[PDB]
Amino acid sequence: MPAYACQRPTPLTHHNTGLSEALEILAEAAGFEGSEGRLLTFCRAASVLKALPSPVTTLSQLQGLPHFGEHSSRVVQELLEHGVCEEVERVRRSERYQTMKLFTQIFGVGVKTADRWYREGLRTLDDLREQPQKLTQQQKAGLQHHQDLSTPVLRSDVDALQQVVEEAVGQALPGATVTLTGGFRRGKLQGHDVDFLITHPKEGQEAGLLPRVMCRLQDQGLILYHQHQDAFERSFCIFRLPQPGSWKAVRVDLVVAPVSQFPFALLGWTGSKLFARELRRFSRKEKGLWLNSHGLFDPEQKTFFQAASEEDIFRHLGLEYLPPEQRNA
DNA sequence: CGGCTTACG
DNA sequence: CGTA
DNA sequence: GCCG
Ligand SMILES: Nc1nc2c(ncn2[C@H]2C[C@H](O)[C@@H](COP(=O)(O)NP(=O)(O)OP(=O)(O)O)O2)c(=O)[nH]1
Ligand SMILES: [Mg+2]
Ligand SMILES: [Mg+2]
Ligand SMILES: [Mg+2]
Repeated sequence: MPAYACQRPTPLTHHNTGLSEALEILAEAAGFEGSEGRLLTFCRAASVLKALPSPVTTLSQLQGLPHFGEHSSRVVQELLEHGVCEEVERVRRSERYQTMKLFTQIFGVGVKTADRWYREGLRTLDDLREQPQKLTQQQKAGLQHHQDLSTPVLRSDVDALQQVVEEAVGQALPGATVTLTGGFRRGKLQGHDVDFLITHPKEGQEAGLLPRVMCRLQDQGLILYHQHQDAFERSFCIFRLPQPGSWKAVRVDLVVAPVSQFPFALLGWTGSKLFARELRRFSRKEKGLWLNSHGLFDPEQKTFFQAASEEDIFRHLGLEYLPPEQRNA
């Protein structure tokens, strides 16, 4: 079992679901307290279990596994012996964890903002609604749409959304393409949003595209919120999506990349977020190359690797290729 | 011990 | 600060 | 919290 998540296949569904879910609670709680190192270790340990070929049934099976030390092994031991880990349960029911989870789930609210509100005594969404002077326009939109945004997006929703985005993209720039990325590209059957990557086969033609796309979507009445309701290339918006007799708000992410960068953007925005983070860490620490969603840089030669495909990038990094369905770290 | 992310909005 |  |  290699130490980096990008060195092993991680399928969407696996054989250690309960154990990984417990470790991810602790990871989440570490992030609520600002402990990014502990968050990473618990995230990485959970990911190791997702990559295992069978269930962990005894402690000895944790021997030699990367990112399992005293703390994560004790968590697994208690789940194996009693079905529950007291630390995890204490976190689950704590007022701090529940409120930080509630607040950070709001679109436009991160850990710093949620922590400030918590310290001021706020605890519920209605607490926030009563203090609208505390809220950015983005957070007001996240708060008003919170109930719809907490409803999982379904794979059936995704196809209708992609068609309306493609229609607006095609008017904005004939020949531009829309590629589904994020969790649905990794095979997820539901998600918190829908992620699209847009490009054009003629390098440079994608410049200035996303303002034109957003203006067309907004004119069609499909945009409930976006940051530009000047030049921009990413939009994190809220879409109006049809439903039986009505509609629901859905988060949609749109990203534009030139075709030269498209493989790097596709790799970055397909995720998972831990997979991509580990891939960039592997690139820097093990290969001495700087990877991001725009390219792959050799700091010694001061040169960028050209890539025509994700397969190119895995090869540049000396990694076996993983299809998106195996990037569910 | 140092290290653990990234550009863009 | 937020996207996260 | 764990790795190197
Ligand atoms: N660097 C970084 N990139 C991130 C982060 N979160 C997301 N991204 C970028 C990089 C990710 O690869 C990309 C897509 O992640 P989502 O759409 O946020 N989530 P997914 O589709 O996996 O699932 P679902 O939507 O169902 O929750 O967004 C983060 O914390 N950090
Ligand atoms: Mg997504
Ligand atoms: Mg997204
Ligand atoms: Mg230390």
